[PDB]
Amino acid sequence: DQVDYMDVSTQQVVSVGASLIPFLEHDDANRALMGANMQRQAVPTLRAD
Amino acid sequence: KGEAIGVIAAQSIGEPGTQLTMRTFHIGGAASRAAAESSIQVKNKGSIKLS
Repeated sequence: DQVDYMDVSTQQVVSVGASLIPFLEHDDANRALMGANMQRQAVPTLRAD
Repeated sequence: KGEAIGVIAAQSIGEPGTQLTMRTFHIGGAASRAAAESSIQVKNKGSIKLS
């Protein structure tokens, strides 16, 4: 009975690039940051997959 | 004769500090702490001397 509010989603804490990583909770935070940074430097290829 | 030992010693002292400073994120930011002991526990037979 003490509770007033509640969160809406489990992903309302991370950003978009960090929320695009699967199995984030099993990764070290530094590795999560490194993956998020490297994920946005990927050049598009001939055929998307 | 002719060995510049001063530069060698300066590099030898300086290198580990920079290296270990740059190698600190491997543990992931964990704390380095050992619980402070509250007693003395000898391990071998012998006499005890106080100074």
